[PDB]
Amino acid sequence: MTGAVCPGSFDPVTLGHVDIFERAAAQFDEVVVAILVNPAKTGMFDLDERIAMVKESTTHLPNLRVQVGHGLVVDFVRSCGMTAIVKGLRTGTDFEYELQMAQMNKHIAGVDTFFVATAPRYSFVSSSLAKEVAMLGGDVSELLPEPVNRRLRDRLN
Amino acid sequence: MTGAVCPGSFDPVTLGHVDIFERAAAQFDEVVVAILVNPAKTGMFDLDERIAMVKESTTHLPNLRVQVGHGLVVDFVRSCGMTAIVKGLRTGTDFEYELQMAQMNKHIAGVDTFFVATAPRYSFVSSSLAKEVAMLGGDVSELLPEPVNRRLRDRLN
Amino acid sequence: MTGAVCPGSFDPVTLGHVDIFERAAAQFDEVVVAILVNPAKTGMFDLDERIAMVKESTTHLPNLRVQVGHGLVVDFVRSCGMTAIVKGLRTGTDFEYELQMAQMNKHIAGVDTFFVATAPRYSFVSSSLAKEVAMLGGDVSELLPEPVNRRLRDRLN
Amino acid sequence: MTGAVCPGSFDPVTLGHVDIFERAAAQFDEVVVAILVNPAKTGMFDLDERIAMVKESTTHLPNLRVQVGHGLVVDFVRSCGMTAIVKGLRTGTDFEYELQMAQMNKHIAGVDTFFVATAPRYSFVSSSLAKEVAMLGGDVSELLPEPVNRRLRDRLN
Amino acid sequence: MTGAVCPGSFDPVTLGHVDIFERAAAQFDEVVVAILVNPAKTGMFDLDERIAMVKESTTHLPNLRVQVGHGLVVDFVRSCGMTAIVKGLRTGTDFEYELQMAQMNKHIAGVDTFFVATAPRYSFVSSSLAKEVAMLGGDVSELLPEPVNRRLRDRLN
Amino acid sequence: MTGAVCPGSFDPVTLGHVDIFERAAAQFDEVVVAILVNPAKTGMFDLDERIAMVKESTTHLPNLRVQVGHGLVVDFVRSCGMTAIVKGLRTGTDFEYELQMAQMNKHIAGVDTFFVATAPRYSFVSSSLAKEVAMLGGDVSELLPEPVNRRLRDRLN
Ligand SMILES: CC(C)(COP(=O)(O)OP(=O)(O)OC[C@H]1O[C@@H](n2cnc3c(N)ncnc32)[C@H](O)[C@@H]1O)[C@@H](O)C(=O)NCCC(=O)NCCS
Ligand SMILES: CC(C)(COP(=O)(O)OP(=O)(O)OC[C@H]1O[C@@H](n2cnc3c(N)ncnc32)[C@H](O)[C@@H]1O)[C@@H](O)C(=O)NCCC(=O)NCCS
Ligand SMILES: CC(C)(COP(=O)(O)OP(=O)(O)OC[C@H]1O[C@@H](n2cnc3c(N)ncnc32)[C@H](O)[C@@H]1O)[C@@H](O)C(=O)NCCC(=O)NCCS
Ligand SMILES: CC(C)(COP(=O)(O)OP(=O)(O)OC[C@H]1O[C@@H](n2cnc3c(N)ncnc32)[C@H](O)[C@@H]1O)[C@@H](O)C(=O)NCCC(=O)NCCS
Ligand SMILES: CC(C)(COP(=O)(O)OP(=O)(O)OC[C@H]1O[C@@H](n2cnc3c(N)ncnc32)[C@H](O)[C@@H]1O)[C@@H](O)C(=O)NCCC(=O)NCCS
Ligand SMILES: CC(C)(COP(=O)(O)OP(=O)(O)OC[C@H]1O[C@@H](n2cnc3c(N)ncnc32)[C@H](O)[C@@H]1O)[C@@H](O)C(=O)NCCC(=O)NCCS
Repeated sequence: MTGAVCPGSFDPVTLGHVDIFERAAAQFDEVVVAILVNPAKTGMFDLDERIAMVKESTTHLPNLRVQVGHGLVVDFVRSCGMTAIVKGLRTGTDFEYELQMAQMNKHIAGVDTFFVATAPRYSFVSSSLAKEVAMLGGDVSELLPEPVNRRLRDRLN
Repeated sequence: MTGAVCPGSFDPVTLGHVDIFERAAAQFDEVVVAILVNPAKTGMFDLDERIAMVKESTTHLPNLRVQVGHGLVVDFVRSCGMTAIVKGLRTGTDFEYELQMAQMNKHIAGVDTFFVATAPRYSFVSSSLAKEVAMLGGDVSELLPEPVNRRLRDRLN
Repeated sequence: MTGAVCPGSFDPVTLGHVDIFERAAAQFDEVVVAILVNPAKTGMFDLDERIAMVKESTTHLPNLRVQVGHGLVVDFVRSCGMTAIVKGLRTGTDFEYELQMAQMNKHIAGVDTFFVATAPRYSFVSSSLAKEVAMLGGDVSELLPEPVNRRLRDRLN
Repeated sequence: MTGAVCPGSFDPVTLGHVDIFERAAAQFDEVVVAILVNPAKTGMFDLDERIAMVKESTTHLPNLRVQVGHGLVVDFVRSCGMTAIVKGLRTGTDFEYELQMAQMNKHIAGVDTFFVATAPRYSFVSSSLAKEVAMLGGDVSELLPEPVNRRLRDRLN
Repeated sequence: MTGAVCPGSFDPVTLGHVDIFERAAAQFDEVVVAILVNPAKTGMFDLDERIAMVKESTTHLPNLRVQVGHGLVVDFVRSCGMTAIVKGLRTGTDFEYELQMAQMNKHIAGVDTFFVATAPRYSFVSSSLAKEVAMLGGDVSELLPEPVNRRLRDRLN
Repeated sequence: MTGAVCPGSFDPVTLGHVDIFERAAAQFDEVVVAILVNPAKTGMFDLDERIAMVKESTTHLPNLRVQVGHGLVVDFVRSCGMTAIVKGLRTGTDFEYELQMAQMNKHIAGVDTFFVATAPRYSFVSSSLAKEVAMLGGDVSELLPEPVNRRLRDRLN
């Protein structure tokens, strides 16, 4: 029973994220997408919306489930009966930041992190940039799953 | 039957490498260490020696096997009935180099690459630097498995 | 009619910025400096002041004009009848950030971005650091155009 | 008469290179592709072949010409009556290397360098990696212009 | 009378910081740890607490003293009768940020900066990450001096 | 008796190198420039020439001496009765490479490394690039000490 957790805010989930989910689901018997919500409430979509968008965008991955994460990600990972986190990397700068978190996570809980390199076509896709461009009237529909596009179009209509 | 290939020259295998092997073996049902030898013959240890050093240093990993790699790593991976490569990363510079190879490997064969961050204590360990220091009389025994230390000490004696 | 837009907050414009303007003006028939103001109002100089400082510091560039930017930079670029943005880069870290924006801008509007490497002597010059040092009593007059120096000295007097 | 030189070994030219040529040709009245050949003779294709491959792959760019470069690139640029070099960048590591060359080129001859960010889909494409994979039997035909593919297939047949 | 200033917020001081202090104290006749407090008051420990934690964690360094810093660090350095700042670096990204500050500091006051590379075992240790993990119930006691651990345990008890 | 060793090939010494020497000599009671020669004999200037160029370019630094280095730099450092190496850094990429060497040097001999950031004006200066440009007829005289310029001009005359 090999398993990985894919943690993130997913606000909203992008096609870059879905790519990572697919790639994790191909290599681990079970994948859990863990949505870690910002407490301060500064995000675009609420938690219920973020969950629905991930679920709606991952109906083709039978071995993937979606859950809200609470506390340290390592504690969530251990509560799933797993010892691996899977995350995507776009750049060397991303790597150096994630490296610190991964080494810390291994230190405190013995939980390992496996990184996958972004698909080339989604290298520039982030939730933040997608939101920024969307908020200014730009068309980012090709970078996001249709379930997200539907919701985005409803907010600007 | 989840499985990963850990490719490299391993000339010689270091404790950084063994760390990666252990971490891969913890998350995949099967791990294959693939030794890719330089054709030009520029290395310190011959292929037979490199194989023995890896085998001798991995007797504690029952689900790991060691094999000589030939051709494209993706072809070797596919010949193992696998679709994943696992490699370690120390720095952002490493990442940008490996990113290119990973995206190329995915393009040509659909084989994915999972990276793990170096253990902090082995961040500066490479086969090349270990060899360079050893060749100049420095003591690198704490950075290498005893099976490698034994062989290194025999070459300088 | 080759043309480029040089976008930024320019708060205030520095000699690093003016260097980029000069270099853009040398290679494109027309250059438009686009001042994109922060809506939240968190900047040191107001928009009118920023415009005046850029204009006053660029009187030697006949093919350059200064305009306030609104909305997506790509929309502004297209409204100028142009398809190129020109920006300066100081470091690899800068590059990886700007790379994302450039690829996004190309995706959404087909607008390209041309980067120029900082002049060595201005490599450490940013508006932010200049302001931080100025606010603490440091002398940054050699890093800024005289029109900016005049205004800075008036705020601290 | 705005103009840029796009220098490189182009051994062979890739679709990443052609992308840069197209993007340069869109912004400058004239583009000159300068093929700088390695004297030591270590390349895959000879100079005549490299020229033909670039020419054959750029028949859609009326304002682009192809020439063999000799000496310092800045001297070649000046001999074209130009003051700009255009090059592509894939990563921050690329940038830091090219930054040194650009600042040196500006110092010695006042020739400026404009960089463009790689198209996402060609981020992992290099002549070197394409050749390495091709030499090992991998299929890189989707990364190279047909005129290059034709010649590559003839060498391995 | 060679001397260096080691500036920072030290909120709280970590074993990574203490490592730097020890290494500076080994090479300079005098070391001054300068605590620069955030005016906005956003930190975990107050200034008095930060001073005490540094002092309590450095009782083994006879040539080190601890002082609160005010204004530009270069002005503080000069007020100590010194011309050197010493700081630790973990990553290339850290370096590019610190490089800007160091060049600025040299420009405005002729004060130089000497960097030391992190000890491998503390590469992932930062005050910020330690605090974040501590706030979520994680155990970071092995990354911090006992005087800090005592105070941390008192806040969560 | 604080002291540092500044190791390198210095082939030839540049104004960037001399800048580092001056900055080291300002902070340490004694500085030793250690010339480590390539055994394979691939350099431009012989060892005697490199020594003379460094000596001739450092007559203004009374506390600096020049010596040929043999073996591991850490062994040379210890033979000087010192425990510090001083080196310059230009970029984050430089840092990640030097970081490995510094951590290795500390591991094997307890010798520490202090890095200084390049002066902005010499950021693009390296011995290698200076030689490459010089060999092609470019003028690099403003990047090198006059004692080096004299010798360079004699080789091309
Ligand atoms: C929530 C965490 C993981 C941060 O998540 P983050 O906001 O970075 O996720 P985000 O939704 O932005 O993206 C998720 C992941 O997708 C990756 N990604 C995004 N876009 C792409 C793309 N186009 N291609 C590949 N990967 C991508 C990102 O690199 C990231 O790794 C972190 O805050 C956390 O662990 N919080 C819990 C508390 C904790 O454990 N703290 C201790 C940390 S040591
Ligand atoms: C053999 C390959 C993989 C290169 O291997 P390389 O020489 O880099 O392996 P090396 O033994 O140096 O190290 C192996 C791996 O261990 C990692 N590593 C080394 N030290 C450490 C450490 N201390 N911590 C973590 N990871 C580490 C390295 O990052 C590397 O990823 C490559 O040449 C290859 O794939 N060859 C086959 C032909 C091919 O497929 N070519 C097409 C490539 S797209
Ligand atoms: C305003 C934008 C461009 C950001 O500008 P920014 O604040 O980075 O500009 P700033 O004034 O800080 O600097 C402007 C440029 O000068 C460059 N620069 C600064 N100092 C130097 C120097 N010494 N040498 C060379 N270049 C320099 C910077 O790298 C930057 O590229 C961005 O927010 C934007 O595009 N906003 C509009 C909305 C939009 O289009 N969003 C979608 C983005 S995909
Ligand atoms: C020939 C020069 C320019 C080096 O060329 P190089 O071999 O790097 O070119 P190469 O063919 O590898 O690639 C050419 C350019 O295409 C870019 N590129 C390659 N692939 C891609 C891609 N997928 N996307 C975007 N850009 C790309 C590269 O970044 C490079 O900038 C250099 O050696 C030179 O200038 N020689 C002349 C002597 C000289 O002037 N020396 C002084 C230098 S200061
Ligand atoms: C206070 C300053 C120095 C910033 O300090 P900062 O908050 O980065 O310090 P912090 O406590 O985070 O860490 C201090 C130093 O320790 C280093 N460090 C932290 N952890 C580690 C580790 N594990 N290993 C090695 N080094 C480490 C950091 O890289 C940093 O260099 C800066 O804001 C400042 O100079 N303020 C005064 C005003 C001023 O001079 N402004 C002009 C700047 S040009
Ligand atoms: C000789 C060593 C130090 C490598 O030296 P290198 O060739 O990098 O020196 P080089 O002359 O190229 O430059 C010397 C230093 O000057 C710095 N530098 C160069 N130009 C500049 C500049 N413009 N500004 C600032 N610094 C600069 C470089 O970053 C380098 O740090 C290394 O090979 C060595 O230590 N050899 C001995 C054997 C050994 O100890 N091996 C074990 C290593 S762990």
